[PDB]
Amino acid sequence: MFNLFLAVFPEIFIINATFILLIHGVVFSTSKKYDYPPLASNVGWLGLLSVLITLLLLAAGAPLLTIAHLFWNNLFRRDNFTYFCQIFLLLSTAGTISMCFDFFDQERFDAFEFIVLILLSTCGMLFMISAYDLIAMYLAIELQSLCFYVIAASKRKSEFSTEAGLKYLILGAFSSGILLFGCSMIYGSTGATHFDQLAKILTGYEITGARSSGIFMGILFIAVGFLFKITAVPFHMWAPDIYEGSPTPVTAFLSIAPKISIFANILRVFIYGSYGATLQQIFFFCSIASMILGALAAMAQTKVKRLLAYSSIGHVGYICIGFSCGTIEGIQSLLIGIFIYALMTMDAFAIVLALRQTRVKYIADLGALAKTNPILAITFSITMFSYAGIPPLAGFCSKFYLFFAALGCGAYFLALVGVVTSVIGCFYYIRLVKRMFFDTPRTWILYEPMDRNKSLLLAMTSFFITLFLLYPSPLFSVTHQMALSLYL
Amino acid sequence: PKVSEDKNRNYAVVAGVVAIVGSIGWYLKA
Amino acid sequence: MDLIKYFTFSMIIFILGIWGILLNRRNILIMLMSIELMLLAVNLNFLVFSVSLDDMMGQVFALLVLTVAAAESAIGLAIFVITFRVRG
Amino acid sequence: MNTDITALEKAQYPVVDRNPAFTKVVGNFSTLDYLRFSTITGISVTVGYLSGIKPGIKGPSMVTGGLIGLMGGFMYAYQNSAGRLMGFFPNDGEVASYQK
Amino acid sequence: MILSVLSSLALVSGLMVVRAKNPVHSVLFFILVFCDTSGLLLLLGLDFFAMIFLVVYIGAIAVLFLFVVMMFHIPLLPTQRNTTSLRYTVYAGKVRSWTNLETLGNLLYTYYFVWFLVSSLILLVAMIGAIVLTMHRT
Amino acid sequence: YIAVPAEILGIILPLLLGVAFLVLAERKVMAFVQRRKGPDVVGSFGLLQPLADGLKLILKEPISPSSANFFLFRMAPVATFMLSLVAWAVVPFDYGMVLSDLNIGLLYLFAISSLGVYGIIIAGRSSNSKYAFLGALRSAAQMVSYEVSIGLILITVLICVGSCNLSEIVMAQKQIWFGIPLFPVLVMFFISCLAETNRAPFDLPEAEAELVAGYNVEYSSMGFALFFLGEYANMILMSGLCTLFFLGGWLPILDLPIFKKIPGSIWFSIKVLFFLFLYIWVRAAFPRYRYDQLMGLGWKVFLPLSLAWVVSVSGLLVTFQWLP
Amino acid sequence: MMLEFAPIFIYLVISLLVSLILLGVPFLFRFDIRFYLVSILFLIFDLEVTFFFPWAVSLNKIDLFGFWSMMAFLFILTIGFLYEWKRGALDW
Amino acid sequence: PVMEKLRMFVAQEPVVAASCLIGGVGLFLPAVVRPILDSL
Ligand SMILES: CCCCC/C=C/C/C=C/C/C=C/C/C=C/CCCC(=O)O[C@H](COC(=O)CCCCCCCCCCCCCCCCC)COP(=O)(O)O[C@H]1[C@H](O)[C@H](O)[C@@H](O)[C@H](O)[C@H]1O
Ligand SMILES: CCCCCCCCCCCCCCCCCC(=O)O[C@@H](COC(=O)CCCCCCCCCCCCCCC)COP(=O)(O)OCC[N+](C)(C)C
Repeated sequence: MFNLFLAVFPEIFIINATFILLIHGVVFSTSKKYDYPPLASNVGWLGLLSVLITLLLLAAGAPLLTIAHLFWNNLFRRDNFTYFCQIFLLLSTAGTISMCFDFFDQERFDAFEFIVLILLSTCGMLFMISAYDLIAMYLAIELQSLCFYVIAASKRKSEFSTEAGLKYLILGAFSSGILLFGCSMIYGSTGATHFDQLAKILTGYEITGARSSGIFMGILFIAVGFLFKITAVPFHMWAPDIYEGSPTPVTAFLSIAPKISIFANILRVFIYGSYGATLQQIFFFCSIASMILGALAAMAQTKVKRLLAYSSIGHVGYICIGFSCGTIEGIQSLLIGIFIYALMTMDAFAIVLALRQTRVKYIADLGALAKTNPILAITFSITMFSYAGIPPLAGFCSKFYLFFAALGCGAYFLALVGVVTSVIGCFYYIRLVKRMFFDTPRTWILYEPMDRNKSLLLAMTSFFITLFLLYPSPLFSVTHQMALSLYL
Repeated sequence: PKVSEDKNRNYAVVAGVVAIVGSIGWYLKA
Repeated sequence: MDLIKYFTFSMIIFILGIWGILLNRRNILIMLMSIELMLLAVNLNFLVFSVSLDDMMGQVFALLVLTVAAAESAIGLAIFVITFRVRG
Repeated sequence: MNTDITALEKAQYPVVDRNPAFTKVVGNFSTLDYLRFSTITGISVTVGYLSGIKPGIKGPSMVTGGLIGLMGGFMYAYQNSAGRLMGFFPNDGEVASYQK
Repeated sequence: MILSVLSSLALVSGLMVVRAKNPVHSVLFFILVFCDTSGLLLLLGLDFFAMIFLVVYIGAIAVLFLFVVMMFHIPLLPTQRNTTSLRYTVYAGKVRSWTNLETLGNLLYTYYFVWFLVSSLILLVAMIGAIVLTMHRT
Repeated sequence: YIAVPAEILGIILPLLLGVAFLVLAERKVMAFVQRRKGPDVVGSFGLLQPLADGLKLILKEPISPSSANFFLFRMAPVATFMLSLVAWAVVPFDYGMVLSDLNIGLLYLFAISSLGVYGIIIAGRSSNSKYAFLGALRSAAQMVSYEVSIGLILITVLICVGSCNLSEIVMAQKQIWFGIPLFPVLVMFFISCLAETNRAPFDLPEAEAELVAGYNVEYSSMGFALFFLGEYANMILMSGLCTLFFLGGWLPILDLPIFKKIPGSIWFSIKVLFFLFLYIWVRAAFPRYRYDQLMGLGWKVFLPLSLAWVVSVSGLLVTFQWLP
Repeated sequence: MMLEFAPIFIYLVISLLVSLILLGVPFLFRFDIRFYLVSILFLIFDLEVTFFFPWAVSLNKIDLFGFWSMMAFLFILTIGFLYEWKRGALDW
Repeated sequence: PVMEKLRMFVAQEPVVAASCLIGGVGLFLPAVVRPILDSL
């Protein structure tokens, strides 16, 4: 009876710790004895400890978590792919929550509900990766969606935060409605909400032999909703505004934690529920458009957060290249690109949060940064080059293997567009470089020193980026095992 | 000048000592 | 033929909600009603499909969708009243 | 309810009490399980104390961290003990205990 | 013919929702849309959902919207000559026939109980979010 | 199938005259509690007094400019009155003395009660006043708040019987009423029905709405009286709900097979009028309750306690396998 | 089994007619947040009632599992309501 | 000891203490009494 729950401890524990943190915060934030203490950093440290403990629980249950798989079959199906995806998403969440501690006390934002909502959205993401049915898929999407709608509008003094939160709300609600309408007809035309039986009724007959106007258009609507979820061009109506308006730690959690889970979800849907080979076309054109428009639009931006938003869109296109070529190498390149992009995004947002102590807004404020803090300047330049794809760094390997996967399937146009978009993409990255090493403005902005957690995370990520090409075997082997575990 | 007199901080110190001892035993026994 | 009528009515409600949310970029109130209309149309799709196939996975998920609809409406009006406090 | 606890990937190691009761696996805790439980609880208590000095809540933070650490360490020890009895873990001790 | 007029009136109300002149009348037609929808579900044979639509949509969501608005201002061909007499009724299964409520509750809380707890977590997210944003308490 | 309208009129007209005589009973009982007689001159014992009141109200000039869109103000009384009547289409008087035989008929009652909030809201809004609308809104918030306690108590009742059908609920009370074990739950349900109709010490919202304004709004002569009629019909309905659920709906109270001459149709009416007498007694025995503490009470002493009662009933029934 | 709603429809039509004939007799002769908060709490604690309704009726069929799942649901909403209580937003 | 604080809490909040007591009874009956009567 109780031992049938050995496969859900990494989630039951995080829920219980979330409840304990919420209770402790609400009890001791209104105590007159301590005079309404600012227990946001306390709740944040306890939440980081809880995330570490549930990561330890998840890591040591590799032989476990596959028991009572018949009992849990209707609800979720977790396997080697799900195990690694969860163990990486939880690490990303831990890093994000760790690098935002100074944000709580530097600008006096002691709202512990931020941390509990991070934790609960992370629980929703952990549900999403294990989700193996349309209903659980949609519910796990909605958990993180509502958590982020609440969190984005948390800072209720700036017109950017509120308007960005409202735009995110409306766009996410429309995307969720589109996706749910898509799932409704796939249920209607076949029954069989479960993924296991959805991958068996559609494999029997190809879409070319006979045309089913329900399943095809439901699959199309599901794909459209998912592309809205990851903000893939042309479904990028407000994403730069969302990333600019939202608070910096929120945007740090976004574009890493949500995208990983949504991409795992899209992998599960694409591999099983798609046998008509009609999602190759929708991913093809949309990824090409994302590549081109991200490369051509990030060069015209003068702020920092908008540039990171458009770089995220471009990297989403680069990763989506892997969906068009459906092979083991394509999925391997996709997952490796996701991993490298997650590390580089964490490093870049650590940079942005570091200069947030003095309210950095534009790209010209970080002028002559090689004089005040040379080592931070070097770190930022290295991270920017890693974004660019320069060979002697991580990020070049991901683009390399994505191009290899694209050429493996004979999508020769994908390789050419990838090359040209990379060529333009590196240009404005180097443009960012010039204003930060070479030309010195008349007025210099002075940045106060950083704290230990952000510095440690930044140093670890910087040494990972530079020295990745020396020893990349473990990542490649993890990714090859994960790609094959979708079937066996 | 013989007792710490802070019965709350003492528990933290003994808990930290227990944590260090447990970590060492974990490293050795396993 | 009543399944066809049901599906067409729900689809027209769906496209009408899309129509409502697309036109007025500023009302911010008609958008929430249009989103509710979209959710309503999808709920009717699920329930009608469940009745036709004599399968229960349609009504369970339709009932669960109401929690999402209510939560989205609550958060939407919270953000709306926060936004309105700035102006006027 | 109909419950069937059958892992997709079978245990590579000898299995004893394929469906162990809660009381027995709690009673199967070895010295390593107690050590890891203790170190997890101690780390959690220390973090709770250290973090909650700036807000001023030094004791309540200790209690909250202690509760979190107790729950996490107990879950970890139970998982290890179960996986030992289920046969997923090296379990070289109670396989010998079973024979006698 | 009951389905046609009800669907048409619901469609008209839904159309007037999005092209309304003032938010009050928009919400008023928004209520009528769900009234007609619940009637349609009642015709479909699902009495439980038809009344949950009153309890939730025009019981709490419509009241919430109105509160906010108050302040802050292949088909088978119709030939049926020889089909109304070709209905084969299997009497087995009519004995001990459950309703729309017993059947739903049989498997909502027992087999698919994870999704139920996920919906609970969604409700908790909504409850927390409505408080963090809007507590001025000045 | 043409027999239905006769039943509809037979349910409607006695309800209206019963509302009139319930107003008369209110006046008479409050008079007797205060050592008075009340209306005695008209008729024999005041029995013709409501008729004189009605003929007087009709024979007066109607103040109906409505100072507004001319539509929403005339639809609010219609909506509240039709709702307070349609809530009566499911009550199982004795055995076949029920108009509609809904297989749920209880979630239906909850839905109908919850829908009876828009009437007062649009009455307040349509009545262009800066305080009448606000008072109507506070009253709506009060009813909305006590609806959840009503629903939890309904769930408590529904757990024991096991089926939503109202007739089966009374059928399940052959052994005992459900009022003997659930007496705290019965008190809670009485207080919630008392506070959800603004007919109690839980009254202040509307009481101050007239004190500070004097109802200097578009006050129709007897078009406004439909609110009063609907409120008293709701009084009668929520008086009968308590004797449907917690008391025996029509079963004899404490009876040996001797007093079998009388039918079950009056066993229901006697309990209904007893609960109405209790309503009048509570009104003329307690002082009014402030809205500041009204909301706090309704949210902090009834929701947690009713939830605890739900939990306890469910746990006790499950433990000993006493479920239906 | 569901023909018993046409009587409700006819009753509603006749009640509307009676309301009309009752209203026609003489003719023939600024913002508060607390309101939003109470509405939100009502919505949240009304969804739980809509979830309770299938649980109570079918509670016999499900023993010691559906009951405990509903208890977990209640515990989650009780944690939510406890956070609601201490933070304020519940008194005036 | 905890008894003084618990009793002071019960004195100040009667409804909350009563609700907790009845809920604890209703949760203790099926979690403790039920297994021991299951085994007769
Ligand atoms: C030739 C040389 C050869 C080599 C000689 C070898 C010698 C071996 C020496 C080992 C030293 C161990 C070092 C481990 C150090 C750990 C970190 C120190 C932790 C510590 O702040 O102290 C206690 C707390 O307590 C624990 O939070 C948790 C307690 C953790 C620390 C307890 C360690 C006690 C171990 C006792 C072992 C006895 C060993 C005896 C050695 C002597 C034998 C002769 C005092 O807190 P507190 O509130 O007054 O103040 C703190 C403190 O100021 C800062 O952390 C913050 O700024 C402030 O906010 C506040 O948090
Ligand atoms: C059991 C099921 C779970 C129950 C909890 C679930 C809900 C979560 C609630 C978590 C928050 C609860 C936090 C309050 C608990 C009581 C707080 C407390 O005990 O502290 C007391 C007293 O506490 C103590 O003194 C010692 C308590 C800590 C020592 C024990 C550490 C915990 C060890 C492990 C935890 C227990 C074992 C695991 C559970 C069985 C107050 O002391 P101070 O006021 O800080 O001292 C004076 C401060 N000043 C100088 C400024 C005036």
